[PDB]
Amino acid sequence: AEFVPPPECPVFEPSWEEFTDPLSFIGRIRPLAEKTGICKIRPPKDWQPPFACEVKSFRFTPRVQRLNELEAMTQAVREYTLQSFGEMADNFKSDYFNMPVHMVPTELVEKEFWRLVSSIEEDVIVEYGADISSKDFGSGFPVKDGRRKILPEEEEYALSGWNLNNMPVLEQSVLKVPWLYVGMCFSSFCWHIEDHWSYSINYLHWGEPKTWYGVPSHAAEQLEEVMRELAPELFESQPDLLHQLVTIMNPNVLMEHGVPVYRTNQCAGEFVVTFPRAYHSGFNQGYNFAEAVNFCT
Ligand SMILES: O=C(O)c1ccnc2cc([C@@H](OCCN3CCCCC3)c3ccccc3Cl)[nH]c12
Ligand SMILES: [Mn+2]
Repeated sequence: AEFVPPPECPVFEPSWEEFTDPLSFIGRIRPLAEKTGICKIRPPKDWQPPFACEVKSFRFTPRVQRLNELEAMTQAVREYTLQSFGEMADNFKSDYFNMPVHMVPTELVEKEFWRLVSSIEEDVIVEYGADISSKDFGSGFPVKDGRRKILPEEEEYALSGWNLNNMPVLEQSVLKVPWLYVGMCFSSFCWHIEDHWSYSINYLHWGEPKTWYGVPSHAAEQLEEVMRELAPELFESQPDLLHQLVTIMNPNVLMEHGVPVYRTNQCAGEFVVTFPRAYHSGFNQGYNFAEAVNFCT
């Protein structure tokens, strides 16, 4: 009955020498990490960027997420500040589990998330501050843009190769900016790959962990076949870009069908890299703040 956690994806803890450049580092770990689809990177302990969003004016209208909307086939929106969203998020989680938010084990949130996704008896609705452009209120990383103050001790982070604003994003051919995610408990993203099969890199600036699931690219077609077998018939014929709006699937279902799935809890201050055509999905353990961008090698 209970969710069975997938095996853990690789975690790398590069020394300062190895931490010199994301592209060089990712190229070096690729023989392992491309076989798990996702990996986690823990920066050296002394690498701690300051949070550089304009928190005063940070306002947003999160999207509403009904966990069991797909099983349902078988109000709208409030404006928040970062602060008021956090107060709502913590209240929701502590009320839901009847304990302080930081005392809820990550395995319990995970088990309850997947129970709720398939539950026809309990309708749980959460909110996700998803796809907030970093051009709106700024990146979470400091940038030498002249649109905000950079202290001297923050300049190294504005120039760091691991600053997501400094990733190479142009694709080579003869023929843009990071996105922000303000999470609460159970807010989620369903299974998808990136446009152009790009890499993506994801940084959790602060807050409670983000739980990830990843599938290596050599199993992409197997996952797509399981999806096509088990997706609602009304959605079976949809183009992939539209189907990926609603590709919610319990990782154990994929695993029972022979699809390799790995998991990780991304904690604050840690990066998650997804490799080309590595399907991934996840959910937030609680109030947090993430930044993500696609890049090409
Ligand atoms: O939330 C996270 O931390 C997270 C981590 C890794 N990848 C993703 C992908 C999403 C979202 O993409 C929405 C679609 N936009 C994508 C970027 C801008 C263009 C259109 C998404 C996809 C499915 C269902 C819900 C959500 Cl929010 N969130 C992710
Ligand atoms: Mn993604």
